[PDB]
Amino acid sequence: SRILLNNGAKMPILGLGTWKSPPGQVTEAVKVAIDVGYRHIDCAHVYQNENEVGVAIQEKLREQVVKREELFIVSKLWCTYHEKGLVKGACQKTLSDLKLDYLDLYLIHWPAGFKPGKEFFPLDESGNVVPSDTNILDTWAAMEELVDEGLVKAIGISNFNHLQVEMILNKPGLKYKPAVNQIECHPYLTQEKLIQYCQSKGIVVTAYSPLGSPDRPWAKPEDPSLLEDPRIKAIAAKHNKTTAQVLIRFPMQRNLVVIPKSVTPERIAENFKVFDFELSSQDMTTLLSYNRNWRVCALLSCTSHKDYPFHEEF
Ligand SMILES: NC(=O)c1ccc[n+]([C@@H]2O[C@H](COP(=O)([O-])OP(=O)(O)OC[C@H]3O[C@@H](n4cnc5c(N)ncnc54)[C@H](OP(=O)(O)O)[C@@H]3O)[C@@H](O)[C@H]2O)c1
Ligand SMILES: O=C(O)Cc1nn(Cc2nc3cc(C(F)(F)F)ccc3s2)c(=O)c2ccccc12
Repeated sequence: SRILLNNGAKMPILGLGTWKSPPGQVTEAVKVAIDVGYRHIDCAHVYQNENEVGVAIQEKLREQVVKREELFIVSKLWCTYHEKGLVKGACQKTLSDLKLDYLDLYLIHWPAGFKPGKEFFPLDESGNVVPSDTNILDTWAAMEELVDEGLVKAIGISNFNHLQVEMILNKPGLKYKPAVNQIECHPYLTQEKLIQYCQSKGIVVTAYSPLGSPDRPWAKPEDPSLLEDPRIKAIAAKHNKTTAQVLIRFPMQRNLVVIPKSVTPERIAENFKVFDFELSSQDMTTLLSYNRNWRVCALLSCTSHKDYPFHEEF
């Protein structure tokens, strides 16, 4: 149920996603998740609900349902806080909202820095994102400091391409290697080269949007839909499992961590019932065959940012 990281800690391979979970619904979602066995929650300041996740964790610690050490809480540094002088503050805001005294894992959410300010997506008058003059290595150095101060137990990255990961690995005077790279991954974006790269470097990969993020705010009717894919439905029926369970089990069998999101109590429970079956070799082969290099998360207004990750092949 857990994978070993480079800091010696164990990370649950199944966690609960919280992007697009509205504040109060998310408090109940986390309480239910904890009750049915989730021990990893994936959070972010930019999801605007960390206080409400915090409420849930606090209450279940209080109810004596779980201990803090049994939980694996992840959050992420948003793009507008990449300046070295803003990182600790950003982390401490997350810690305050989550009502925690440490995070198990803290990620650089995206490799690009954005102009500091109240707005999470600062745009100019023609709709281009406004970058900041920050770079990956300086931001990484600031993340390292959080480990040395005890605010976070591990640090890692998200939406980094292999060249961007290499920049960190090859930093002279590197203090901590990235523990995790959290990237989009599902049957329509199978990430074979980046996953190979990362695993060969002892970096654990977490798959986000494993169900294809049907609630993403920029979905178009014509877009491919994983949960509705009749080929995957047929694989699921064969196992007497739902399509969602097949989609969650798939990355587990590639030695990935996976973080499906739900605020629907029955689905929260359903998505955790994935340790009692196995996809076969043919199933695995078939699911990888559906790759189309189709991305849920890739914001158009950021495509000219110096650090845009997805111009590179991988
Ligand atoms: N690091 C990054 O840049 C990044 C980017 C995107 C996502 N992520 C993380 O990854 C998580 C997962 O990605 P995601 O939120 O994009 O989408 P996802 O987990 O692929 O899909 C969530 C959508 O699927 C629905 N759903 C969940 N379980 C279902 C089931 N059993 N049957 C049918 N529908 C189901 C949910 O509906 P209800 O909630 O209404 O039940 C919601 O609409 C996020 O929440 C976030 O924590 C990280
Ligand atoms: O962020 C999430 O967890 C999900 C996520 N994804 N996207 C697509 C993005 N594409 C990006 C590209 C860059 C870039 F690095 F390329 F500049 C930087 C930042 C982004 S946000 C969003 O637009 C978004 C908006 C609010 C909350 C979460 C998200």
